[PDB]
Amino acid sequence: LQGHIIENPQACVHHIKRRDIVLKWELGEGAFGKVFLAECHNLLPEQDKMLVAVKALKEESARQDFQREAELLTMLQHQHIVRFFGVCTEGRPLLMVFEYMRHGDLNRFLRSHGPDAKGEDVAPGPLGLGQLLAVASQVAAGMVYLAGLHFVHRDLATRNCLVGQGLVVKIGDFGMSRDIYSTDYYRVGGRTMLPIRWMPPESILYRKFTTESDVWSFGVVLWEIFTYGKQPWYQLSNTEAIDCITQGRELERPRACPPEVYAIMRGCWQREPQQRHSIKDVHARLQALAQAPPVYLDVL
Ligand SMILES: O=C(Cn1c(-c2cccs2)cc2ccccc21)NCc1ccccn1
Repeated sequence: LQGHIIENPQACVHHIKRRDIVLKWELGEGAFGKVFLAECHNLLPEQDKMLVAVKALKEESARQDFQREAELLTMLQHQHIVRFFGVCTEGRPLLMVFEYMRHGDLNRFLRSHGPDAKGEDVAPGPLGLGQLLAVASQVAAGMVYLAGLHFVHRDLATRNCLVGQGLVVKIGDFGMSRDIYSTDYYRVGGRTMLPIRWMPPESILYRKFTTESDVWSFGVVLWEIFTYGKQPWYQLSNTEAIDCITQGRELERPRACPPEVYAIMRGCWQREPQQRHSIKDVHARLQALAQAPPVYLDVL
């Protein structure tokens, strides 16, 4: 499905004993399975006992797909990709073990730290310019890594990023986005749900997905960040958003967004995929601004 790692045409899979996993409570549930918070014993040398997110898959094709999923997730090792620890194949259900990200999905985190909201890692009130850039740079670093391994995401959006302790941001999700954020998808035939608001015209019109369609989605992610998690084209219905995107309309500059950052967004939104800036360049630009001294960021 769109955004699933198995859509990539790209064993060393680590196994965990069922006894080493102790389920605490459910974190969520979707069409593909349930996600629990659990304690995992003897996983990391110093740890002894550590918190993890455990995806219990619903279930053949399912067992075959599971193995291909774990192989692909095992290939990923980067500071800005949600860590995959391994599987549990003893008994049912089959389990996938991941690191636990304390602050939840990036969309929820932006909204809870934005002007429309009701203090350990973040100051009171809306996130500052420097925090917004740090968040953007980290998502970009994750996208640089995936592009380097020739992976295509297809569902890049803040809902599909997680936030951990110390404001660490990583790309990853436990396959519940269509269930938690159903309004972020356009349902085509009772089953297929498309994240049209994050998609470029070649993906909507021609159903083509590449590193360049992901860079367009990154531009939309940049916009979500600088709007504090607001839905792109929120004022438009699903058909009206398809019309705007195909007609070549671009999202307005967010109020918290400096001109320099908006130029980075527009670079991701070139009609011709070939003309879009590389993620490597997008990352270098955002990282530079993120680590800029307060004197420089204050005038931006
Ligand atoms: O596989 C993913 C997302 N995903 C990840 C990760 C998921 C966790 C940690 S990293 C890496 C990756 C690399 C290329 C493309 C997608 C990728 N999500 C699960 C899903 C999506 C849709 C429907 C059902 N299940």
